[PDB]
Amino acid sequence: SDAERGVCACPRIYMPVCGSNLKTYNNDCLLRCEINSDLGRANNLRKIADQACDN
Amino acid sequence: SFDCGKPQVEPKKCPVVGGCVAHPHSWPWQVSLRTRFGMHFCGGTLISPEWVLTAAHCLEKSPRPSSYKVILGAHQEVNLEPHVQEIEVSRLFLEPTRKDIALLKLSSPAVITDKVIPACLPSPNYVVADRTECFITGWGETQGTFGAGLLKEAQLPVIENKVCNRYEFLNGRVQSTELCAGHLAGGTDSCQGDSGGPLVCFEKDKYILQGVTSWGLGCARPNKPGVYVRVSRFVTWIEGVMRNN
Ligand code: NA
Ligand code: NA
Ligand code: NA
Repeated sequence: SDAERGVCACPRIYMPVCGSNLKTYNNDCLLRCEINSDLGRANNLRKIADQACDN
Repeated sequence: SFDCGKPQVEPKKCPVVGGCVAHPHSWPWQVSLRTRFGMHFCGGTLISPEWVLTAAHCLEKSPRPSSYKVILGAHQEVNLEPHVQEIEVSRLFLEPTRKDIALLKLSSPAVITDKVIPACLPSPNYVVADRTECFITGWGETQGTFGAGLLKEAQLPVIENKVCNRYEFLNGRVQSTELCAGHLAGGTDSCQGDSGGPLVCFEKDKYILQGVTSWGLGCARPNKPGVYVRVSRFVTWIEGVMRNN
């Protein structure tokens, strides 16, 4: 339920990454959490790059 | 000349997401941890002229000290002030039982000043009491709030692990070597980019480093307090790395 609802424990580090929705996530863990959630899988969300989108 | 835990600029002490912008240099032990490329990704706490305390996951990208730059005495994140120090890491020391805490050796011992002072360390296995108001500081994510780009502070009550581990809160994840802190209604919390920074609690005279910013479920959500490494469960290891080095 928590994984599906996008509730995950993540370090509070700033190491931004870029999702296929063109949104910057503040670290890989946060993106990994949305990817595996219902709403992320809903949108076929994936990681596109290992830096902030556009930076 | 100076002593730990005693800011020469009186903190603001607000009633980082939420909180406020700190009075410049009222948290003189706050460090900004940057890569060689020189951009802020983690906080840290100065323990002594040469040593820094931070979170282990701040280091899990490169095992090499040359890849790290500790910024002392700063208030602005990008346009560093002219007095600010920029010292390069010489050694890294990971906590041996895979806990989220680590030590950094400074190549040139930073010079103590009215704006660069270390924090005091708790006594071993001290347990911060439930509802104790402490402060967390850093440059991390702000979510909808103000002060992005400047050092922020937030005053937050400790929640005893017993309550924090209840199902409606963090559901058994926290355990003994960590502490919780935050408001039940949410809205005030550390966040991404604050990792490895200090959680300090005032004790009579001075501030004591009691937590290292570590993890959480999101940031500032209701019923989801932040989780910090319990510094008192590790002081016997910190001193030895300074002592035996
Ligand atoms: Na500072
Ligand atoms: Na920020
Ligand atoms: Na606690």
